[PDB]
Amino acid sequence: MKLTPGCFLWYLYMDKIYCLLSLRNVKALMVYFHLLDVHHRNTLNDVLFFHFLQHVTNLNKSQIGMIFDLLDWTAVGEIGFDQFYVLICILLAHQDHLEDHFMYRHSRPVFELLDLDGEMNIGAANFQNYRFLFNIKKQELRDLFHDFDITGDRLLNYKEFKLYTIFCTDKSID
Amino acid sequence: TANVSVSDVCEDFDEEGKSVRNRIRKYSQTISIRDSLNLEPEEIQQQARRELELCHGRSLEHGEDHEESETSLASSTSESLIFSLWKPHRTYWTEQQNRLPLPLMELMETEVLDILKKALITYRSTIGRNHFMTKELQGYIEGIRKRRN
Amino acid sequence: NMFVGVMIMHTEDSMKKFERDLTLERNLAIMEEKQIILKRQQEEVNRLMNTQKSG
Repeated sequence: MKLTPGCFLWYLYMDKIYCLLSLRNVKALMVYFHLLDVHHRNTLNDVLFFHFLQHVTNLNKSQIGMIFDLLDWTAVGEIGFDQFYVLICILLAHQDHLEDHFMYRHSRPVFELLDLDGEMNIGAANFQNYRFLFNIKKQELRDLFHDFDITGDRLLNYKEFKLYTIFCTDKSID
Repeated sequence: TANVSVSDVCEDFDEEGKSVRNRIRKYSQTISIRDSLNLEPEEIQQQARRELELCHGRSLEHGEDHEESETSLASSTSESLIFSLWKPHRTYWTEQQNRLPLPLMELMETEVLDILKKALITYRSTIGRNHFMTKELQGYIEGIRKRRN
Repeated sequence: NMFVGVMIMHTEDSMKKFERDLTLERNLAIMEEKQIILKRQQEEVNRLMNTQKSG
């Protein structure tokens, strides 16, 4: 198999969601994960992930720890290879201008990435974590939160999040 | 020592349909002419970039792929990445032409296998979460992996 | 007790209408901004269609 059928389907979905499918990007991510995973136990420690982030993205230690906490939903103290691949695809050279629109497209559900609580509601902490991961002004984030809070309860629904994402994508396309 | 087959790295990998061997021969001839004329490295790089752009700068009526390649080569980062990818592949093909396989490749493979085994033994067993030797070994392994990648 | 009750509910009914009017003004601004956004989107779509037709 071409590195399992599920990863092939994920790569096909990424190609159907991106203009450029690159060359052996998933293979490069798997090689980097294998280099990071010393024990080859399909998992990596927080120190190895922090070192990889500092060597590749040169991120801060607190931001790397927050990203590791958000990605590792199992809370077992380790980051899986699939989680590392998902995080690497989420980054996707975020310094590029088109990477902002790619993150606006996000993923197939594009709701649970920001929603760390998982109760179909994004709080202020989730928005702060998103602003830490993706660079955005605090005033702009507050204006976006005010625009998304139609009811005023400081809660974002899945349908409301999809509508906001569609509006942002339509505005960026034109 | 790329240790790759000549029929694999010179199998017309370019999507434009141009032959890799002819482009490699043209690059070698240009490099020989520049070395005879004692050209600077920056001038040699500019000449190689111009030759690679002219390779994709064929008749635009014969397919829009050439036009797309010429547009991509007009940028800075994308053109530099494409030139870096073409130069390593051309160098690997040139090395594999005469005779690439030789010793010390098995030594490198044995070193990589020993490093992987030592890293697995270090990461599998960790009696001390606040120890200094195991953490230093893990940091050295991470740095070596970052440098290799 | 008549004094405290009279002033309590007079103040309550005075502030209720003021807060309702303030929220009505905020809502009117919100719908005006949404209408501006909709008009801008319609103008952009019409301009894109015109450029596609003339191109």
